[PDB]
Amino acid sequence: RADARRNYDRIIEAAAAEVARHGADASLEEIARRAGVGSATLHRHFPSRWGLLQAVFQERVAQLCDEARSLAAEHPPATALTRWLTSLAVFGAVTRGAARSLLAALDSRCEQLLTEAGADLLARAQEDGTVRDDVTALELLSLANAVSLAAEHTPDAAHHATRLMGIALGGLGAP
Amino acid sequence: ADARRNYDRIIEAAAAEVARHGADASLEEIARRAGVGSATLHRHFPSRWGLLQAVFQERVAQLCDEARSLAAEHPPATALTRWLTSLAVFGAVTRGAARSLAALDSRCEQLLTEAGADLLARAQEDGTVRDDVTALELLSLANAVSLAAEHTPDAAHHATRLMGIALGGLGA
Repeated sequence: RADARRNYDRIIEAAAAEVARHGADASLEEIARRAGVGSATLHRHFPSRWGLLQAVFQERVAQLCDEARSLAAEHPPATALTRWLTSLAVFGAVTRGAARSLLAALDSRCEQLLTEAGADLLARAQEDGTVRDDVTALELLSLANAVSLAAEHTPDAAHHATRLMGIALGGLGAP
Repeated sequence: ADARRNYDRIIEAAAAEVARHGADASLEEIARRAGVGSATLHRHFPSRWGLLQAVFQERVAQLCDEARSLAAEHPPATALTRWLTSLAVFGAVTRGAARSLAALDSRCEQLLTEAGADLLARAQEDGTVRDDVTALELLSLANAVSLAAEHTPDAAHHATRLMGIALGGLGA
């Protein structure tokens, strides 16, 4: 039971890092190699590619929600919000490419958790008057999601999403 | 050629209909507005898919023309934002309708890029828009908004609103 779970966690950790770092070019051989498991041990914990990607999604969403709390503790509210929304767009951009090559969408609990995290960050930044009070959490989440969709088929998906979020969140106005 | 006039009238009518109705666009309304019969329309355009592609061409031409009228009628930053809003709406409604029956061709994508680059360069030159952004980035941002708004009710409104937020940014 210890060896099994130690192996579960190592696989999910390796899978999430591989997706994050390689996107559409994510490699299952590399995941198995980096977790130090064999094909049969991998297939035992995750009989389907669906199952493994869903578990990667759940793990990354848990991390993103933790990241929102870390960012809020460590940076002014507007900075926490922009950094977090940028992370979210990058996650969507590289994770879609991975999901497309390896097979794809977030489940309802994951969308709910991200929505809560984003709403909490936006509210804190609007409350201290550093972020415009006329936008909604749904709107900003839709923008991050849309940027993910726009970036996922690009050769440099993480950089592309970063670029677009830089514009969407900073605006066009000359500094 | 009288037939070429008909072709032109069909395409202009088809473009306007999809723009206002997307997936619910009416062939009968297109033919009527074009002043041609059901059979004529069908002869020029065998498939709905083939008509949609010609619609994309026509709207791209119109968008390039729009870049000029905007630049003449509004300060460079305003011309840029309005044009990018138009592009987002086009993607949300018209390109989005292609799902009911896909994407712009490469020549058309490049034409839009060139028109965007021109508006961007003028707004950078007059110091009202940040010097570090590119036409590719802004067209990609328009694409993102189009993906966010397509297949939703009130798509044109939602595209307009999201593009507006994105170009304004979070500040103040």
